Amino acid sequence: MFTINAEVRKEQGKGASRRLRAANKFPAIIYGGKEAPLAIELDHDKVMNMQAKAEFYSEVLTIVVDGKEIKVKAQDVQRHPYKPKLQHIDFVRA
Amino acid sequence: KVYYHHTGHIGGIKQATFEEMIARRPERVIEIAVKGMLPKGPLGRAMFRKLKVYAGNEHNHAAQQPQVLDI
Amino acid sequence: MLQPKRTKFRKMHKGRNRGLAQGTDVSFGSFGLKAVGRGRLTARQIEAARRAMTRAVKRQGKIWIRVFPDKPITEKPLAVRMGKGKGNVEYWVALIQPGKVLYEMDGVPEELAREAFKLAAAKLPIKTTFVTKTVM
Amino acid sequence: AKKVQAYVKLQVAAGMANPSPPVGPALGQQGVNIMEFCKAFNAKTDSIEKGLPIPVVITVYADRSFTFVTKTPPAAVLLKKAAGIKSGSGKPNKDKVGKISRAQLQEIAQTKAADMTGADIEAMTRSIEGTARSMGLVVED
Amino acid sequence: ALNLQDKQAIVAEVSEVAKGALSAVVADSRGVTVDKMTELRKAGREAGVYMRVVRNTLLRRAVEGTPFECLKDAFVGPTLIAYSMEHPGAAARLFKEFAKANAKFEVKAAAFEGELIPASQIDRLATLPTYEEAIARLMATMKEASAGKLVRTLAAVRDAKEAA
Amino acid sequence: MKVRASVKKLCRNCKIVKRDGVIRVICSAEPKHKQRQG
Amino acid sequence: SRVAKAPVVVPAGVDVKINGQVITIKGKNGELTRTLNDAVEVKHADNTLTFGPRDGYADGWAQAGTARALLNSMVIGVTEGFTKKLQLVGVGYRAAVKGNVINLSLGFSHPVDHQLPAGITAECPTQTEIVLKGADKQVIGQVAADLRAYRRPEPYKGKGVRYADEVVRTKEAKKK
RNA sequence: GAUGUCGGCUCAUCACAUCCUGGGGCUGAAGUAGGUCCCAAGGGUAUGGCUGUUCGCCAUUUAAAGUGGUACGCGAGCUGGGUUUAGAACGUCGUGAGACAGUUCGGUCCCUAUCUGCCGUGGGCGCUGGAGAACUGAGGGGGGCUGCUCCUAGUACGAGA
RNA sequence: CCGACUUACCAACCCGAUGCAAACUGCGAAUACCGGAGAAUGUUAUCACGGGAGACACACGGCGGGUGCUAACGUCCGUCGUGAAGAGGGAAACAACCCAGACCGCCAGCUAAGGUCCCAAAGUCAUGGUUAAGUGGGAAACGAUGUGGGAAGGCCCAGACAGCCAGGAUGUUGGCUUAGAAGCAGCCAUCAUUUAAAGAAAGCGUAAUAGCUCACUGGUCGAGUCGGCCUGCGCGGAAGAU
Repeated sequence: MFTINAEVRKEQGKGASRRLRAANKFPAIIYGGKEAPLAIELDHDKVMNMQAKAEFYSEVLTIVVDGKEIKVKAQDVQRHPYKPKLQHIDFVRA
Repeated sequence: KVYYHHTGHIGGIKQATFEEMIARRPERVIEIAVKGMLPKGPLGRAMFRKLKVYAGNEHNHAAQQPQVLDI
Repeated sequence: MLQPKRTKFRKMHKGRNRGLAQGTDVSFGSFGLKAVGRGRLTARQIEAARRAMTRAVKRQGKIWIRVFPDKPITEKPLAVRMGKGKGNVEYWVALIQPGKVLYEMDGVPEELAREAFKLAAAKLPIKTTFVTKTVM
Repeated sequence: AKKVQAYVKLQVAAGMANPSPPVGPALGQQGVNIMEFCKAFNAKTDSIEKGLPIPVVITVYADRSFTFVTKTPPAAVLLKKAAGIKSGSGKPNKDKVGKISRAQLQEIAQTKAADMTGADIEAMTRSIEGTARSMGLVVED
Repeated sequence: ALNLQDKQAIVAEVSEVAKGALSAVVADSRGVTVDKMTELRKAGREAGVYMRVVRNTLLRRAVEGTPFECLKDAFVGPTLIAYSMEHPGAAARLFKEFAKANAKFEVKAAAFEGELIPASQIDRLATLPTYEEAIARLMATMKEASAGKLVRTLAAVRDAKEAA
Repeated sequence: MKVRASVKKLCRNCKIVKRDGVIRVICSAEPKHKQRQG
Repeated sequence: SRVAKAPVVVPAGVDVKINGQVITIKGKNGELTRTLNDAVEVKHADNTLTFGPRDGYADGWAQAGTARALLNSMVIGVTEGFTKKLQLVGVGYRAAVKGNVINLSLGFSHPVDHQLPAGITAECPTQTEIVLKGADKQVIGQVAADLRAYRRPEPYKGKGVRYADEVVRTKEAKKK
């Protein structure tokens, strides 16, 4: 159970996602149903070491973006092919 | 860069040391700093022959009193 | 060597890649050893690494193995001129790809599994990373 | 290096401190003679029992002087005495070569109270309980 | 705390007893040389007196954040604290038992129920009191020192060996 | 001493010190664990 | 360094002269008793020394701890006098002082010609004990370093010259 | 349209991961000694025999008998010994011609140096009028190795030798 | 006599979870391709038949695979820049690399790859971080408290962190064993005690005993520190023939 941040974003392609990783930010997405999710940017490290324990994934999260708060828990994770740091993460609403 | 040369040895090669240069008048340290800054063979020699340095702060080879200069 | 009985066929093409040929994430446990580089293992190195982990952990925790030797590799010895056919089958090779996790654990405490992987990384040809999973 | 470390162990009788092999080799090396030790130890050991070993704990300076603290008879000798043994089991808690009463154990506790630090007359007893357990003596009522 | 609890634990531990304590004594002997250290532990369980060794930093933070017994600068450099919560006379008795193997000039000063008791006065306090003979001496000190003779009204148990 | 590279410790503490540009390992009370390289 | 961010107290009559990256300490000195620090500015006042910023070497606080150790050492130096106890382990080696010379040997008739400046003096109570006398902390240990540079303390019986931090284990003959 | 070999003799040369003295850590090194062991190009670094010989086998000197490279150093150095060198023919094999790195008998190896280097040597010119005489050191190499015993020293240490 | 109560263990088909494949397939791009119809451009790239071939012997390198060790200035095939079949700029230079395509003239300007202290044409640039090693400007395994920044985090002025000092304790030289047998030669006790602090001890060490490092306590002591992980700089690892 942690207090994390987001700015709202949507991208397409390798080049864009790499332009986030150029300044030590990366993307994420918020699903539920079968609809258009809430697409966000995250920080590399504000979600890796808070993630070094199972409480990130078992318990719900205060994620703040432009006065919106929605509640979410982590799902399966995408990792770099040369670093343990987070390339892309999934979330479900909780 | 301790400037090895052929001069005849056995077992190794004989050399000049960086260390020799200071003991046998102060010039040689200053001297292979400006030498190495000039071109090729012949031009680097035509340039070179215009430098004098000697023992330094004590040398008679200054009696002219030239144009004074700070750089 | 900790190698398979028969995969595919007995004599096979070497297996080059321009990027990823599978394996890049954690798949079991709460922690493991990630490669973060690429290259070959003759199965002898996998064994050597397994011994190191079994000498540190003992009975506390079971080991899940996340790699195996896939492709048989021929040698044509350094005693005869190259250009004419394909050599005897010599070793089975595991292809490690970039960020391929090799071994995972959960039974034993985190610091025993992490230390056990540092010993195992000296038996390996690259510099590696301890990788944490926690559940997924 | 300087010999400025840790309470050094010896446990010796008054007449068992004149030769070297019963004592171990170490005093010789730390600048203390077997003769000077022997004279200094009898001063506080023959005030009491001398036919059995009195525990002594030593500090040594970088100038080859010594200090030694000499005590009453060890609880460990008394537990041998009171139990009718001279030898223990060599595998305690798994083989038991005699027994000791608790009410007797407290009189042993009290004899070692000249140097014991325990806050109750039981606390002293509970320390020599594991001394009895080490020597193969069962602690029972 | 989760690296070392031992150092965080000791600040609460002086502060609890030293608010608590009818006499305490702040003295210098340093947290080395086991022989004197053992003997002040040893006799301390006999007389009913507890002893802690504590930095002057810990001691100044225990007076800053929490009430103390009025020895707010009587600690200097490496400092030990012996204290009694129930029997004030034992507190002074323990140094007279402990000088028989080291020294008595180790006390800088003492406190008794809020009053400063100096290092010359404690040698009088220490002469085999039970709690009532300590209390009695503190009233005999004040009565003398206060110039009015309304301050004296009982000696028949208040200045005896009887309850005081 | 020997040409042993890497400056991992040999006892529970060593003085770990970079002398003339090579890091030597050595103990605080012993000359045995002096190694020329690291 | 924690300790360059707290001042260091100086007694009466101790003159601590600030004129540059050299600071020079007098009181009742045998010699030139002095301190080198660069990365800090030390003002004297006259009762307490005050530590603040100046320029120096690229390592973090490179001289500011240095100034703390060295100032206090030299100040204790001129007042009471610094430590003096030098010694050697073993017999059959000499430790005989003659003037400003210390006669020591490996086994040989001739001296090893170990010599001291004007600034310091010695005498020896016994043929293993050396007393060096002075007021600057550095120089007394520089002749000690030279005395250990012909025979050292090395672990086989422990025999050698001993001074400051010691690096020897005092082993014996083998028996298995 | 030639970067061409073994073996012997001569003549070298450089890399130090030094055969050795020399300064020095360690040691399960007491000391002596050795193992472990780093700096070091400075210097001495052995020879006769049989055999075409590497490698071999053997006697030996000196305190001593090192490693590596060099068109597997050096036929625009030497001999031309070696492989059937080209030749029988023994041994061997095929019907034979012909072959064989098993073999025995003696047996064709070139260049006077263009430029280049290396060492010795003269002519001519700047040396500030000319002449003759001593001469400073900008510069650069050579001795450089290594046993014996007297003293050092029967001494520290070790159980004692 | 026939028959049988009776799994304690191994390691499979299988089963779940987990890993994988030119010659395996439940699933499957990007791009390439054609002809029409359209923009643009190419002094025909392509078509018939008649005259002349040459090349088929390619090479350091991009994209990718086989052969090879994911060795090699390696070898070959579909594909391509440059040389072949083209001057110039840059690289200590070159057959082949990178920019680039030599009409010819121009004491002209600009920009590329590559450069800017002198050599040598242009920045000892303005501002900040770090290495003590000519690393930079020579490579991997590999290790560590060599040095700094960063977010998350433990510790964190209530005293850290690391070391140096000093302590390493009460019963206790516990029992056996034994030159003695002590936390550390071996093995069993594996605890208790006053405590602020001291494991009947993590590591070394005449193997012990000794000597020694160790948290923790108290001095030095009052502010950063260290573990994971991203990152610039360092170290030894990194010894051969003018």
